[PDB]
Amino acid sequence: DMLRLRIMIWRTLATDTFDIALPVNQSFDVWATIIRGKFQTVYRDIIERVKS
Amino acid sequence: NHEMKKYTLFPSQFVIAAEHTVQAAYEAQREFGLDLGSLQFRTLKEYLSHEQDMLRLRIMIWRTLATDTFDIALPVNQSFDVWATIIRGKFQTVYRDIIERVKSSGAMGMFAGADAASFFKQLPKDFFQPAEDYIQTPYVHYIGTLFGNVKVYEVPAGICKNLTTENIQFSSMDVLCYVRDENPGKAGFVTGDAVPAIPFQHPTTPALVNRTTLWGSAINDMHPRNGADYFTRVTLTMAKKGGLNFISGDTIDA
Amino acid sequence: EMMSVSDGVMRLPLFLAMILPVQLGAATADA
Amino acid sequence: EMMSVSDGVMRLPLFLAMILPVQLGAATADA
Amino acid sequence: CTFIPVTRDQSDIYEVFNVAGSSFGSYAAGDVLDMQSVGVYSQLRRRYVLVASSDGTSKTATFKMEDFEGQNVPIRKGRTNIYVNRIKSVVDNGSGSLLHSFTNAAGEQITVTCSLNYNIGQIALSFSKAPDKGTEIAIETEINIEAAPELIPLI
Repeated sequence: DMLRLRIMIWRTLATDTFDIALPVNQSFDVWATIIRGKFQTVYRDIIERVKS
Repeated sequence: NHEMKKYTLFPSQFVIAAEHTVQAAYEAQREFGLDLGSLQFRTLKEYLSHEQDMLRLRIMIWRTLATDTFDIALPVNQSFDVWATIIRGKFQTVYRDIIERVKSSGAMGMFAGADAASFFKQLPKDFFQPAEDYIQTPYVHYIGTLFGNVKVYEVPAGICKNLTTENIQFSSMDVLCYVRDENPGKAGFVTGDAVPAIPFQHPTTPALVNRTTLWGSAINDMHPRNGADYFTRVTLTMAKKGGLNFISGDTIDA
Repeated sequence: EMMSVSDGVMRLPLFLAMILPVQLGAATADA
Repeated sequence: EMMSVSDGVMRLPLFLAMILPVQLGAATADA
Repeated sequence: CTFIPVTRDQSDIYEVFNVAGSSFGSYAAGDVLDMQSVGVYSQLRRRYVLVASSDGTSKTATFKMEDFEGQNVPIRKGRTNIYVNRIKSVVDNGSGSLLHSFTNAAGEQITVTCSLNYNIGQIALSFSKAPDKGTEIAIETEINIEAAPELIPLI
């Protein structure tokens, strides 16, 4: 199992960055929606690349 | 006094075919157990529908002449409800303008790029109704309804890139709105099949060649009278001072 | 290069599976 | 023009629908 | 992970593709067709851009299928239309003529006269007056197959 994980981490190329610090004057619902949108975009890019 | 006018309509045609030699068929059957004839038949039958489906969209995007702009970036402090109400007001104004132009009622819909699709997906529950058991696909599919009336379909980024490559300008940020009419004499986009596609199979030539051909005719064009006025285009931007960029998670250029 | 070890015996390929072209379509009939 | 080719077959027009002017009105009697 | 069966030492996996088999239309032979593929191929009604942006001094324009297609192509009768600033006009008559008019930006009226050649697909457009700078002109026709049945594309 740990060998599987080692390979998974070692052999990846596509990278991405994002900020997670909550702004000073915001609630949690807005931030949760934003995080959901970001991760949806990530998965959309992945599926478009693989085309399945 | 009174006056009368006249308008006309007519269909077009489409043709496709495929070939393969006997020796290739035998090689495929022996080596892999394939069947060239069935594969080619299915491919032709599929592509005939696929191309017409794309052609509809190509015509709609090319013919449009009405433009509008908007900024959709979120203010750094505003809640989602206020912004959702503002967006709903804007789109209601756009649709009212379309109705005023045509002067008849009908249904409502949208064609949206991937980014605008995500922006809409971010909206709260009561404004936007996600499609039941939604699964993202590389195709052009249906994502849900918003405001209880407008049905919105999503266009993947690759299709937009291909369209822009072939001199049809359609950015991933762009959104197209339309109204489908219901009265008998008036309509925006007209479709129909005069003659459904007919298959022909030719026997093996003295040159040992197999060939099949599909022919057919149909109508796919915009209505002669005010057909273009039903549609409009909207382009969105993320540039407001003091906005929040959800791609990176911070302020938009401060 | 002797049969007493694993390298002595040669190998034979196997036809595992074949991938077929994906289905094509779109959805623009609502307009 | 022999009937063999696509041309040479006379075409017969068709009648679809009649469109009449929409009604007129306004609502300014409240004041 | 996904689980697959393995019996022998070395296995093989094959894939099949879809490729356009002709240079007709937008595509060229060797291109690949997929879900997100758009192009004119097997559709016989098309449109072409003639002048991207009209210069002020110009007064005539000619259209030849050799510029947009590799070879001369016959054209059906009474199916041709022209767009100026993406505005459709009436169709040509069955005898090789077309009369169309439109308003100039300043306000004058400009008439357009066209001539047709169905055998080779060539159109000559003559403007009564030089149009305003920046306008664009496009043409829409339908290809006659029964005249030239050897242009059928393949797969």
